[PDB]
Amino acid sequence: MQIYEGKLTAEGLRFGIVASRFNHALVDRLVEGAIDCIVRHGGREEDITLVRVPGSWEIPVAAGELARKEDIDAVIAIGVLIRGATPHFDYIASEVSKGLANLSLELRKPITFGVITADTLEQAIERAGTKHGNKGWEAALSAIEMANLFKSLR
Amino acid sequence: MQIYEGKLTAEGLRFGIVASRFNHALVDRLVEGAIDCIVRHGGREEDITLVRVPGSWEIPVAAGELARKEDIDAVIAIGVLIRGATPHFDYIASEVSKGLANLSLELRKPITFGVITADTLEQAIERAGTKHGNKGWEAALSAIEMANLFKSLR
Amino acid sequence: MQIYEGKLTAEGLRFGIVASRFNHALVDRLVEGAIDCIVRHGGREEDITLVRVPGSWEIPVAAGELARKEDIDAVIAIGVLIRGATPHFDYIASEVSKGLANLSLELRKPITFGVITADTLEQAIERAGTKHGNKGWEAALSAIEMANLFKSLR
Amino acid sequence: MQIYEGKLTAEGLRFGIVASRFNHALVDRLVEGAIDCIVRHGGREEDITLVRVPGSWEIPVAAGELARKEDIDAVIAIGVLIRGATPHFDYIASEVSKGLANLSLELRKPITFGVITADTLEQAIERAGTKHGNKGWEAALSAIEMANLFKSLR
Amino acid sequence: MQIYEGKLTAEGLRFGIVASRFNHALVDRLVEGAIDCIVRHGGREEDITLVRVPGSWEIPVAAGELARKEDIDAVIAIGVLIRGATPHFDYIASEVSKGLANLSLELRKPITFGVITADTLEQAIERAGTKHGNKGWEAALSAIEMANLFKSLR
Amino acid sequence: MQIYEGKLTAEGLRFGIVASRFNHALVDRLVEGAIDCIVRHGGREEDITLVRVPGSWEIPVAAGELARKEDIDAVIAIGVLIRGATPHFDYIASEVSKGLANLSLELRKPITFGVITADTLEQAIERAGTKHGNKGWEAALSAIEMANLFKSLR
Amino acid sequence: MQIYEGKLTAEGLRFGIVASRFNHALVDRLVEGAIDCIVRHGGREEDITLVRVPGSWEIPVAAGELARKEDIDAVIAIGVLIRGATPHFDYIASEVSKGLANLSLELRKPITFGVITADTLEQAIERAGTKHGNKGWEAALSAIEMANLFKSLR
Ligand SMILES: O=c1[nH]c(NC[C@H](O)[C@H](O)[C@H](O)CO)c(CCCCCP(=O)(O)O)c(=O)[nH]1
Ligand SMILES: O=c1[nH]c(NC[C@H](O)[C@H](O)[C@H](O)CO)c(CCCCCP(=O)(O)O)c(=O)[nH]1
Ligand SMILES: O=c1[nH]c(NC[C@H](O)[C@H](O)[C@H](O)CO)c(CCCCCP(=O)(O)O)c(=O)[nH]1
Ligand SMILES: O=c1[nH]c(NC[C@H](O)[C@H](O)[C@H](O)CO)c(CCCCCP(=O)(O)O)c(=O)[nH]1
Ligand SMILES: O=c1[nH]c(NC[C@H](O)[C@H](O)[C@H](O)CO)c(CCCCCP(=O)(O)O)c(=O)[nH]1
Ligand SMILES: O=c1[nH]c(NC[C@H](O)[C@H](O)[C@H](O)CO)c(CCCCCP(=O)(O)O)c(=O)[nH]1
Ligand SMILES: O=c1[nH]c(NC[C@H](O)[C@H](O)[C@H](O)CO)c(CCCCCP(=O)(O)O)c(=O)[nH]1
Repeated sequence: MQIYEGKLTAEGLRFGIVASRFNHALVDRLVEGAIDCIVRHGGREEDITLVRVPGSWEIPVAAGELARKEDIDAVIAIGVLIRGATPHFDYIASEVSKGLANLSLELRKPITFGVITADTLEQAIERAGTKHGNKGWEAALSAIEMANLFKSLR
Repeated sequence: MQIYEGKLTAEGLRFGIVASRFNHALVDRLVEGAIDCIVRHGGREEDITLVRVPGSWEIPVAAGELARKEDIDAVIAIGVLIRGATPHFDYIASEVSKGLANLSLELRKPITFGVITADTLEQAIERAGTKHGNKGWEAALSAIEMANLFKSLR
Repeated sequence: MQIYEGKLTAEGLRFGIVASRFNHALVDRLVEGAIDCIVRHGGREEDITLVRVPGSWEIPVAAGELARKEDIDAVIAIGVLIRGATPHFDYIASEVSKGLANLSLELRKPITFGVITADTLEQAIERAGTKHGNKGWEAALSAIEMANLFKSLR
Repeated sequence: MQIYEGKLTAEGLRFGIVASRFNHALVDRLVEGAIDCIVRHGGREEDITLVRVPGSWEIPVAAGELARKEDIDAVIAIGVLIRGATPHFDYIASEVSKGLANLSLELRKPITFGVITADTLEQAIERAGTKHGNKGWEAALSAIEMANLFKSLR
Repeated sequence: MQIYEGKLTAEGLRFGIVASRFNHALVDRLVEGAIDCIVRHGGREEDITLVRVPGSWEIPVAAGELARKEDIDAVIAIGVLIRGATPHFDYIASEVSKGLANLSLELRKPITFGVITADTLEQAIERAGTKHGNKGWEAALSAIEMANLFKSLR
Repeated sequence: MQIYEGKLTAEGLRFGIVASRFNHALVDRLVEGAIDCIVRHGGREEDITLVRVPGSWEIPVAAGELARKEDIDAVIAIGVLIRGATPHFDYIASEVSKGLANLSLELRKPITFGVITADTLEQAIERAGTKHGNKGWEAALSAIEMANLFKSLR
Repeated sequence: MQIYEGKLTAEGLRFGIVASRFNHALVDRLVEGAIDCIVRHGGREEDITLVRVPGSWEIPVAAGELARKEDIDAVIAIGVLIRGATPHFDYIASEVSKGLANLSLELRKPITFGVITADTLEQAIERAGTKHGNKGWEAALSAIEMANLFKSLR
């Protein structure tokens, strides 16, 4: 059987992070986690490119530019959506996830999902460096694995 | 670390606004907010191109034409959807959001979302220049930031 | 500020109407409304091309052919979906709306939405020339505006 | 006014049917209905190409191959989805309907929807040759009409 | 009609920020927002003077010193009050707001209110960079506008 | 950015404490806390001036005299108000807090708030050296910080 | 400030794993996770020493022997305790945790805790490679970090 997998040492890997500003008190923790995951897995912080955008809505178009860079091995999308009184959350969450996934397939490059899509503030806090971990760390770790995998698969 | 971000001074930026007429008593307030945001951030009103369409349904096709203009730095989509008795709201809201996001990725240009998708009239009024702010102002401000960001990112 | 808008006089405009036969007792009223709107706004009935198809499912593929005609300025999609006992309604309504919107963006031509998506028969009757107006008339009026707009925007 | 429509005599028409095997005790009735509809409307059974696949999930990829045949005038998609305990039904139903609709627009050829998407076994039986008719017959009849229409429209 | 208003570009403006330490985990987010608002609107971080004090109670006396500086164009008061079991919250909230407003009128200089006065922890988190935005950003933006306005009004 | 802050070593600082006698069994604990805080932070007890007055009502007029002393760096107001059966508590609490805050702004000198304003006896005990700490210690610590801050700010 | 931390690359590190057999269907998944974590972080599987014991009760005495090996950098304790009808769970859980912690302090070597202590079977399954992750992976990852840290700290 042929087996392909990615290891988790990030030496020489170069990452793009696209992080929105809406709910920044939480997003900022996700960004801390993603960078820490990269660095302590052997990646250099100098090999990270961070792009900030207003909201989750704007993440895909920026990610599309980062993912097209030949010297970016994977992109990590970071944002925090918390449902309000209207259906607005649904439409933004739907479009951010679809855009990112579509870009990954079109550009044949990993784009990992570190966007929290929570019903409540409490759920968002839980997933941004408290009791349920840090979604930025998770998405960074995934990006490390996928970039490594792609060294032999792509 | 490389860091890219957009500032919020709008000097020299050129914007497209696509605004629907359904629910115009509210849309009109969103349009006032978007223009004011642009102007008081240093953008010239002369550098704004405003396109009117019948409903949110028609916003994407018009935005597609504006976004293709080489001298438009970003497009701001403005509309007001308020749920009625049928599922019709769902299908229009889904298509307007998908079209705009798809156009942004295909044309590699920011298109911001200033379309209210409310369950009730009250929710719509709240978001059109009353207690929950002005969604047109928010989407304009996002467009200013994204246009600036794109000056170095794109 | 540059301002683009469509007027509502239909002189010289040429329209495609795609109308399904499922629920024809109601669709037929929508078709009457769309034609009347066009004619009494100055459009010639001879400049209308009417295409009939079995159900809403089939509307997109036919509209795709009409919208590709160089001598059609806009297409008006007309149909009546009424929810039954199963989720079938959801999947047809989703695909008809997505197809029409996608075609409009791909062909860069207005395609307006005059498809009723009702939960009940009563809701459908209300929107087909009774208490809530005539969705065909509404979609025709939108098509007139968009075709006019596109004379300067496209 | 120019009027295009398809008649229902199937003489000389050639059809592709893609039929899944999941829930075959019902699918098989849909297949009987579709063939009967074609034959008794004047089509030759020899002009029917039947493709079998495992489940509704696999219907689109096979239909995509049939629809690309120059000597197939329309494709009829036949399957039976019945909701179980999980959301799995939703994702398969969503993808089968979207794939078929997308293929029809991309290949500019009619692909009709004879896939039952039922909440219960009873609903499925009702629509597979019992009290609510036969969805295969319905989709075949639609295909006849669309193929005829396309002789002048396409 | 004579019309006076402030624009939102902060070039050359100099701001005083007085920030308390009680509830610092939240205040610190407010401070981040206020600085970011200033900087990305064109203000220089070097033109910001930040004064820290123990609690909201102490904000006025420090703001009084900052507002008296000839080279400070506006002061931004930042703090977080969260109601406890006693009426203590009421008396501190009343005195901080009255002191700041009184100082502004006496010194004829803008002092903006970025003090959260919440009944619950949750409300405070909402307003400190999560779902209800960032009160520091809001008060900074107000200070930019008022300083600009005062260039012609004062 | 210019940053001003006060450290917490109290060497050379001179404090005024104004302490009321109503509820003295609790006030006395607040006074013990304030003195201890000052001394163990390096302040000399000889540099403390303690003024006693009958009730919280009388605290402001005495504090006004202490705050005017050139050799007093900050004043600490200490008292215990516990609500009784009438609104009397409200009027005394309102006037003590307003007087102290007003004096601080008028004399441009820190006056910290160590007056408990409790609804119940239990709440008062909690805040006077039991489970919720010692409000005198808190107000003393604030005074240390403010006096230090004022060495560079004033 | 001096800062010590461990990175997460496991190159050259040597680990002891002590895994009990009670509830092995779950323990076995924890063991898979711990090994995978080690290997894909750069550790060699050959550098892992696995010791099996009957139950969680016996884990400490075996870990005590592994931790005393000069060529073991850290020990990972793996087990699954699920509460039954009696207090027995409490006493075993108390002694396993105390023994491991005591051994770590006495031998001045990291011993990480990958023992599930669940009230229900469901909770145990959740934490053994399903919805709440894999406690073996978590404890392995901790051991990598601690072993690295101890290269400079110990
Ligand atoms: O990342 C985000 N963004 C966001 N809205 C802003 C949006 O992403 C765009 O920036 C904006 O629409 C302009 O394009 C929000 C708010 C979504 C919830 C709206 C609450 P409501 O339904 O009560 O109006 C979020 O939680 N996370
Ligand atoms: O921007 C819009 N548009 C709109 N409908 C018009 C639509 O966008 C098109 O213009 C029309 O369908 C013609 O294409 C509506 C109404 C949607 C709710 C319908 C109520 P109902 O479900 O009770 O029929 C809106 O709220 N905001
Ligand atoms: O325009 C339409 N079409 C339609 N079904 C036919 C469909 O559009 C296709 O023609 C058919 O599937 C063949 O392709 C229907 C019926 C949809 C509701 C089905 C009820 P059920 O869920 O009880 O089975 C409609 O209301 N409006
Ligand atoms: O045509 C189909 N297919 C199908 N599942 C099989 C699927 O289509 C694929 O063949 C399979 O997933 C392999 O690709 C099913 C079962 C769907 C409902 C699943 C029940 P559950 O949610 O209880 O698991 C169906 O009803 N009709
Ligand atoms: O900015 C602040 N300050 C503050 N108290 C400290 C106060 O501002 C002074 O620093 C102190 O009184 C010394 O002067 C608090 C606590 C207020 C609520 C008290 C709870 P309680 O009523 O249960 O005692 C706050 O939330 N935010
Ligand atoms: O510091 C104080 N002072 C005080 N009352 C005395 C007041 O401050 C003056 O000393 C007095 O009014 C004379 O000027 C009180 C009592 C206030 C509550 C009154 C209870 P009642 O409403 O039941 O009459 C206190 O709790 N703490
Ligand atoms: O790792 C373990 N071990 C274990 N019991 C065995 C024990 O660890 C020793 O091996 C045994 O006592 C012999 O020393 C158990 C069972 C504990 C719950 C007992 C159920 P009861 O209270 O219903 O009797 C476990 O869940 N996980």
